[PDB]
Amino acid sequence: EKDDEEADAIYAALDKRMDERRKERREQREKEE
RNA sequence: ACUCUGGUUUCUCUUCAGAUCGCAUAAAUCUUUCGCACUAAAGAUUUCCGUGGAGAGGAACAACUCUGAGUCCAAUUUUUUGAGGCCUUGCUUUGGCAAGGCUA
Repeated sequence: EKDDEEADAIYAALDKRMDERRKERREQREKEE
């Protein structure tokens, strides 16, 4: 629903914001590995 | 001994950090090693708990402590005198200079 979609968008934003802590280095190591 | 900065606290955001970033210490994955892997070691990666530095924004009271900067000597030894006057020579830039001999 509208509220549900807004909620999951917010929660996905929260999760990617948290993963932003080491996003660059983690993604670089994963690409290299 | 006179004047001008810088404050401190709190909330949020951005970046860097192999520094005991943390006077503490988890978990997962992959590889290797031997056992035969909670009762086991090594290497690497990741995620978590949560930090310091710098920068930026917000808002609460202290504003010159501190960090800075701009702002009493006459008696030997130094700055309260042994100073000035005469004579010769080389050259006179004819003002006298240089050296020596003097008198005080």
